[PDB]
Amino acid sequence: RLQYLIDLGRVDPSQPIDLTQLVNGRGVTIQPLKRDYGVQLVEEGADTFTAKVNIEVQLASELAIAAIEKNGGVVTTAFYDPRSLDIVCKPVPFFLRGQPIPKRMLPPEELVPYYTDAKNRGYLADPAKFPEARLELARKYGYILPDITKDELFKMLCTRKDPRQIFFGLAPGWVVNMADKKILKPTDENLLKYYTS
Amino acid sequence: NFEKHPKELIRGPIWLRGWKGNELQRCIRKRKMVGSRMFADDLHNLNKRIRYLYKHFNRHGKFR
Amino acid sequence: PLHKYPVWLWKRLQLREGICSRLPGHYLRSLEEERTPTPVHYRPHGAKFKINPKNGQRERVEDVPIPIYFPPESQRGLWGGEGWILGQIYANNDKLSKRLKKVWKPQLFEREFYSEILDKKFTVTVTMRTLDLIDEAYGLDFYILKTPKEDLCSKFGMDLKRGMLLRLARQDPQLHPEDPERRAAIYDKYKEFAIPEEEAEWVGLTLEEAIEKQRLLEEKDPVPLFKIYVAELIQQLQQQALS
Amino acid sequence: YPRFVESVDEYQFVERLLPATRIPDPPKHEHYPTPSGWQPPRDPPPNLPYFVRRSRMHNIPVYKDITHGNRQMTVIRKVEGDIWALQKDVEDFLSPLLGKTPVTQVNEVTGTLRIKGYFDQELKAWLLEKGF
Amino acid sequence: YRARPPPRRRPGPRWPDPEDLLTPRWQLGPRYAAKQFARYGAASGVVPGSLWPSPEQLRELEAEEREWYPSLATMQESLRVKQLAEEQKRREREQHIAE
Amino acid sequence: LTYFSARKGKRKTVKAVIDRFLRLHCGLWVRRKAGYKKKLWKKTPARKKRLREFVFCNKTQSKLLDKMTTSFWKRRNWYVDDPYQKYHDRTNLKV
Amino acid sequence: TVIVERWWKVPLAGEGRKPRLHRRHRVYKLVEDTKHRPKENLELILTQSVENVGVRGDLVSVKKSLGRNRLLPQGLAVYASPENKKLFEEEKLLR
RNA sequence: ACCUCGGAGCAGAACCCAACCUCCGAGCAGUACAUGCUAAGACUUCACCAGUCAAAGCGAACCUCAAUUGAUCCA
RNA sequence: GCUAAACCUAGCCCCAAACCCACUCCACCUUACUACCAGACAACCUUAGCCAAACCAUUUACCCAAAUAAAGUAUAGGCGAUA
Ligand SMILES: [Mg+2]
Ligand SMILES: [Mg+2]
Ligand SMILES: [Mg+2]
Ligand SMILES: [Mg+2]
Repeated sequence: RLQYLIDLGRVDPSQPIDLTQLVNGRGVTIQPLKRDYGVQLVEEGADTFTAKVNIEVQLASELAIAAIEKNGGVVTTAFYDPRSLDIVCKPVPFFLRGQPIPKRMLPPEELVPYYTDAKNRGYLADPAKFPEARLELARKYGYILPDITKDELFKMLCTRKDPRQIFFGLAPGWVVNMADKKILKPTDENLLKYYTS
Repeated sequence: NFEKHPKELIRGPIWLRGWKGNELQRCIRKRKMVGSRMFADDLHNLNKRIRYLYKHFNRHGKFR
Repeated sequence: PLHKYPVWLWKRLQLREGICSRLPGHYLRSLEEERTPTPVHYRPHGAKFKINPKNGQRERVEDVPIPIYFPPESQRGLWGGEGWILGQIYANNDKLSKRLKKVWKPQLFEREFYSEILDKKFTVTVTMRTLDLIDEAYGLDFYILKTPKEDLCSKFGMDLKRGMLLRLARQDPQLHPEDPERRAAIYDKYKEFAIPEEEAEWVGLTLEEAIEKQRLLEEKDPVPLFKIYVAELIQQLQQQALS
Repeated sequence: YPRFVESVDEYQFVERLLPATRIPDPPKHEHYPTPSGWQPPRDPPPNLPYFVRRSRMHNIPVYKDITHGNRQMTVIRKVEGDIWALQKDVEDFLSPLLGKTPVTQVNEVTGTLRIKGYFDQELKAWLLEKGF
Repeated sequence: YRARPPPRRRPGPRWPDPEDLLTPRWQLGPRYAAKQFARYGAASGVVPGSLWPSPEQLRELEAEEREWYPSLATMQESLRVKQLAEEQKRREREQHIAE
Repeated sequence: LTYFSARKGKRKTVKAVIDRFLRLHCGLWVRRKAGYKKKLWKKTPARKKRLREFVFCNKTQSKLLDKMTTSFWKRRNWYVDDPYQKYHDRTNLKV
Repeated sequence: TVIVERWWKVPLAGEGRKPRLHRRHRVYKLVEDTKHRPKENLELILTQSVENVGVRGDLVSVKKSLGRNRLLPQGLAVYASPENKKLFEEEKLLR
């Protein structure tokens, strides 16, 4: 399906792929009120896959990870709250409310080992160990490991969001307005230190 | 450009605006929405109606 | 047909339109406060959110006050923040048993209470909770002036409130004959509870006697048309003499 | 009250977040068939008594249906022109597979075919190699 | 006949009469102000600074989040203690069965 | 069963069937056989394992349970580490 | 002042709305009568010296019965309030 | 007087078959402790509930009687 | 051919919007609609039950403050009906 998407051209691989971009391409509908904490990558379709994308996800299977790394893409897991996920998949109504962008929470009492593990491409895991996991995946699935440091778009491919941030451009505490389009910061030290915390 | 939905066009009761329902649904919606503004006898017979209709729709008929 | 307004609005609509409409804003605010009472007959949950022992997740909890019944003798004599409890219970605390009508009546006591501000000792039916809370308040008058109207729930208590506030706002020598030093010491002790004279007058009154006082104040013989005509004619004649 | 300083430069990300409302015509891939079995329609179209249009998503209007839990059918939705030439063609194409002529049903009002049995893959491959 | 003019929404915000009982309270509430601001831009006349929470709500939210939502260090050390206790249980039971 | 409620005017599920059974999106239902935790001492190993093993429900009581519970329990769900993802779908079924 | 708790659970309601009630919630259960609870003596400061208790400026914990009965009405002792214990300690330092 | 289960005749020959019809019984017992785990395919007390037989494999050696009994919740 | 027959108005129902009432000539709480004399007399209390549960005994929706949705989910319950 992801290959189908990028072939239809509704999702652009030129930019980092995110869950909001998936939802805006209608690749997957979501039901946050039905407590779906995100999206999973499926083994199906590992063959005939040449995406090269910088896909962001919540759950990933090792086979999908290996296929996308062979093609040269990037995998990143990122846990979201229920309300954080609903504001992600439908950001516009929140902006129609006008409240400041809330900061994400950390994973709950059970998902921290996963999102800190490097084999699962945890956004908490160290970058120093990602080369190791890539190496083991290549050594297992029998495919050369193409280093991505050379290509011009390594910047885009390694663009990532820090914890407690929703979007790559915006951060918590920020406020957005469409009518008379503008963006606002509090510039109050207490709110700043909080939203940074 | 989808500035208005045709359901706010119809002029009528406040609990009947872009909504359809049978006797039970209509009476419960009435008493829930505009029930405090109801007269005494009207609210009384409305509650009696919904009570009768509760037990009718739930106990009586075929298909059970 | 239907009403313009719901039924539960009619009381405050009367409050806004009528003789009571002329009342001062602070009394109307005291009426329209809707302040929560202090719970005596149930231990409230310490927090708004709680983790139940069944499943390991959050659950919101909200305390629920008990519908206490307050007879007239409770208003006549200060009981406290308690009263007769009406309800039902199961026999031998078993759900699988018959429900029965239970009533709980607190243990009252006829006791003396003196206040140096009023300079008189009263005899009142009170409770152990009343005694304990006045003790932790460190003084009777302190308790009366510190207590939330709803926690006091006594017409006698609110009348005492009214009298004490009136006296503190008035600074009268009526209390202490030939004891100005004691008068000043006591007023200095109780200075912070002081409020304006009109406020102390209006406080401690239900709407009926409030509108009655307002009626007694507004009541007067109407000025004679003869008199006002004489006045306006004198004005006109002054104007004509000027011109 | 907060000082509340203003900015506008970071709105590019906002209108990136904003979604679209029309299906973007896909890019021109240097090599076909595109992966995932996608193949755009041939141009110019074939001069025929009929023609078959694509859907909103630039796919073929072949679909399936299951009715009563056992009736097991395909459908062609939006054929333009002479449906009868097309039903004759599909009959001649599918008769050897079953040994029997299909039992198709034509609604020339909406221009739909409704056929017994699942044959969607073969139908779409046939329509592609004709270039509809 | 001339057709009646097409129905159009009330242009500009809709600020109800606050001293009017039948008007609901959620308009008078601040959230309706935020909605009107984000909808009709700055023309609402609403102060932008009021959107953010006052220091009262700031302290309340800080306290509740500190109490319920722990930190990464606390989380990781808790997991470490749990796994250590599990290792201890496994080791003691298996050596008991072994002896 | 409770075809219209007084507060919303909707159907209502009995939590009994929910606690007893499980529906798969195929339309099937499963159940734990009765008496698998009772009088095991007299029951022979074959009998007690037959009682432990799960089993399906025929079409009449399947449709009955369907009418009893609502659609929220018939919807597709994607659980994690739920071994029944292999069974929520059907494979190679004719007639 | 007896304390009770509802045998049945109350359905949660919003902060801006009151909760829905029912006789199933009117039914109650006793938990504690707060009269059988043990008594804790209260602290008081004696002005006049009495037998076995204390002297002027002396603070001590005594019984509620005694205090409410004889000490306070007679005007002998007073409560240990931050306004008067101040001057008690001041005169103690003076002595 | 009976209310459940089993065997025999009525029901003679694949199956089923009733009566306040005719007869006899049961509400256990005995021996092991692999009376362990899993599994193809089938029977079925005329529904469901229940009740039955069992190839194979792992792991091991080198059950008899005829009924001999009881659902859910709950503890 | 009689008894009879026919009619179309009075008016009414549901909504919407809108808040609403009072001779101020005499009389009217004693036996009401009665011109006129010493009494000390004042309210503040759970609704229950039928019925359903195929009997019944715990229980059984009946508003009280934004329409929809979350959701008939979490929950409760002779863990049953049902809420
Ligand atoms: Mg169909
Ligand atoms: Mg059978
Ligand atoms: Mg064998
Ligand atoms: Mg009863």
